Amino acid sequence: EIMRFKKSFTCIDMHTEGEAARIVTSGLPHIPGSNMAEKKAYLQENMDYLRRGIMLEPRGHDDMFGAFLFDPIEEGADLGIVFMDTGGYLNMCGHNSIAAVTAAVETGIVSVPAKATNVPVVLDTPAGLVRGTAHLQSGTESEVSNASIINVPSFLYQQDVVVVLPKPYGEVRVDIAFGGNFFAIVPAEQLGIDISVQNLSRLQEAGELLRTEINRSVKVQHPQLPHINTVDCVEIYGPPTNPEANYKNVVIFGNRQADRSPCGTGTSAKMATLYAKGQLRIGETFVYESILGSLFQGRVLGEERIPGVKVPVTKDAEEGMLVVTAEITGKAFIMGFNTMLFDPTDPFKNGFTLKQY
Amino acid sequence: KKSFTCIDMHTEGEAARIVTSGLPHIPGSNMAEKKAYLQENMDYLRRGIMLEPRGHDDMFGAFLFDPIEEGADLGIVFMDTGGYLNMCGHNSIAAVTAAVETGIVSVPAKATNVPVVLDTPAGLVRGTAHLQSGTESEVSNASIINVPSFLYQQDVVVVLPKPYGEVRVDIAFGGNFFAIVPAEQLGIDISVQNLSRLQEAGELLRTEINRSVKVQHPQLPHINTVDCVEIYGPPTNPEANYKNVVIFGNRQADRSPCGTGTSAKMATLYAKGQLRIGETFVYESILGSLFQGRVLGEERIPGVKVPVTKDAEEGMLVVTAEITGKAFIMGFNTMLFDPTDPFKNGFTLKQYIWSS
Ligand SMILES: *[C@H](C(=O)O)[C@@H]1CCCC1=O
Ligand SMILES: *[C@H](C(=O)O)[C@@H]1CCCC1=O
Repeated sequence: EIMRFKKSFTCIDMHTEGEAARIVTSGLPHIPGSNMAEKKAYLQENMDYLRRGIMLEPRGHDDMFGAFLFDPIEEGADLGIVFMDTGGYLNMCGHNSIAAVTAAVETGIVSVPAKATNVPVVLDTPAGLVRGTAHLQSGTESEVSNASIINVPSFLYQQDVVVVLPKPYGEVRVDIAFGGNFFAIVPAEQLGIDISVQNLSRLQEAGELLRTEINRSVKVQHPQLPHINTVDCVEIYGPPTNPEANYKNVVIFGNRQADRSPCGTGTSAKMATLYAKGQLRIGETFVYESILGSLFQGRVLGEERIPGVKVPVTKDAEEGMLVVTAEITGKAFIMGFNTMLFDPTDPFKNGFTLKQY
Repeated sequence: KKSFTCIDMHTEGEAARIVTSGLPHIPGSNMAEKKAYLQENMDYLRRGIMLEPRGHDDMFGAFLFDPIEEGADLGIVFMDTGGYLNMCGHNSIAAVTAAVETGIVSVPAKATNVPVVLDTPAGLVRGTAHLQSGTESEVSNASIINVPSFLYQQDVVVVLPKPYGEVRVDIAFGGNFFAIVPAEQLGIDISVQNLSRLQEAGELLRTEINRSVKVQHPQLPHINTVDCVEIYGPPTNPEANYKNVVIFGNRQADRSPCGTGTSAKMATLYAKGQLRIGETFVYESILGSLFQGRVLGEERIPGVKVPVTKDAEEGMLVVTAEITGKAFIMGFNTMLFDPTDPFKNGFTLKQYIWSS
């Protein structure tokens, strides 16, 4: 029995509008690193089989997502966190950050002061500090109605980038923007495919293509964060189905996996792009719809121009790059408490996938 | 604010989410009625536990109940993402295993084998947990004696659209109905890379089959369609006799060798004199896992026949087949359902692919 639970992990399984967040709360040994990005590096280089065992079949599946919690390192942070999926490790994730804020408060990782209606929860992520706020349900001790995250600085990186793709797509114009991860943002109409669950496979294909061509043709580099230097996601957007939504989108990333949520980092990136182009005013509410009909809300809270520091879109005529502080709001639920087990003789203790390449 | 406890298992990669507590009270005077009740009035329980976000498109599981049938230790109803089912070889092995490892049935002092009898919608499934050398209750592997199995109809030729054309299958029962077909007949080599193609070929073949042949379980009217296609070929593992993948539901492949598929395969071979009683048959999966099997005996059912029963036989030939495999516990889970959670009953993004 003592030997059964050797190398086990404990998780709070959650979801944010259908998208998994497997939040691993214990089981890791000490992981060397002086910051969250280094701990993530250590995991990827030395312990990547853990991610595979926790994320993939049979304990997960090809669209599972999660995170390891750590003690916070940065000043003012409550919780350290490293995100993972079926392909690798993202520097940030909006839906998991929303889930983490929700879990922190619902399970007592962070104390709720008496008679409080909002509880802050600051996450120390590999992308930087993410300031969360849990909004409590009126008349409960610590039930969370929904959660806000103030993202790391977001920005438009390169505008009107043409990408050459095989038929039936061809030339597609995209923007490249940072919202925690680098996205390539492309309207669906430029792919010939409208956004629906029926067309998902065509979309997943279209966005694995587009993303490879991008990382071939276009070098990106976060100007304040050396370690962030590829386009991890493709955000395909179109007209809203929901009347409350400005737009619908699906984000394709990793092993051509599709995000079920409206995507928080993606929403930050979209809003930074709209804002840079004068199509969104500061404080205005922006609503993004998912493929499942769920909504995230967002607003741009502040702008800054960073002197002497430039990205491709920054004009010759301008001093510094424009960045924005974007808030994203959504709702997460606890769906289970799990103790995941790994028998040394389990031939699938490190998981498996039947997905091609 | 509902709450279920589960022992999450897998049998050589194939899920078995065994629900041990928290289910509502479900009527029925036998296990088939209990399953009928579940499917007509409580399908939301299955959907919540099997589908995303708590499960996924290839999740599989079972609800434990008090046994009803005399001699049984556990009542059980199986299910997957497509519906509730009557029998499941891999989940039976997992259930036997969990039953002994978590102390649902007793271990006699100094025993090396523990019987666990399951009361399923398809009848009694007599299982045995084989214990590891000197442990309180660590399970080495488990055997199940399937419900009676048989060849049903033989060398059925099937004209499929190209590139397939002519393919010959046998049809057999192992707790579920199967169409057994050589991979070679389809022109596809069995591998992970070819899974998509094998899943299509399974659908196409299955369709033409149910179109061109009606089938009937001559002891129960209702069980009357071929849902599963067992595609087999040369083994990769030298211990194995053959390799196979079972295609079922909606372009779903079984990750395990498939217990009921294995029983059906053995009934087939036996009827063709290709397998002896007591001989050990080893069947490999697409992931390289093995189940072992042995025909324990045969029987004739006087009066009763099926298309293969030759004129003069008086009764169809059935066999009793035993299947053995290993299941692992991969989690102790407590599944939660907020009444305000819009996905409390889960969702799937998987489409039925259809033309016109
Ligand atoms: C969505 C999000 O940030 O919520 C992103 C797209 C893929 C996973 C993500 O981090
Ligand atoms: C395999 C088995 O009996 O283990 C069956 C084929 C389809 C689903 C099953 O359970």
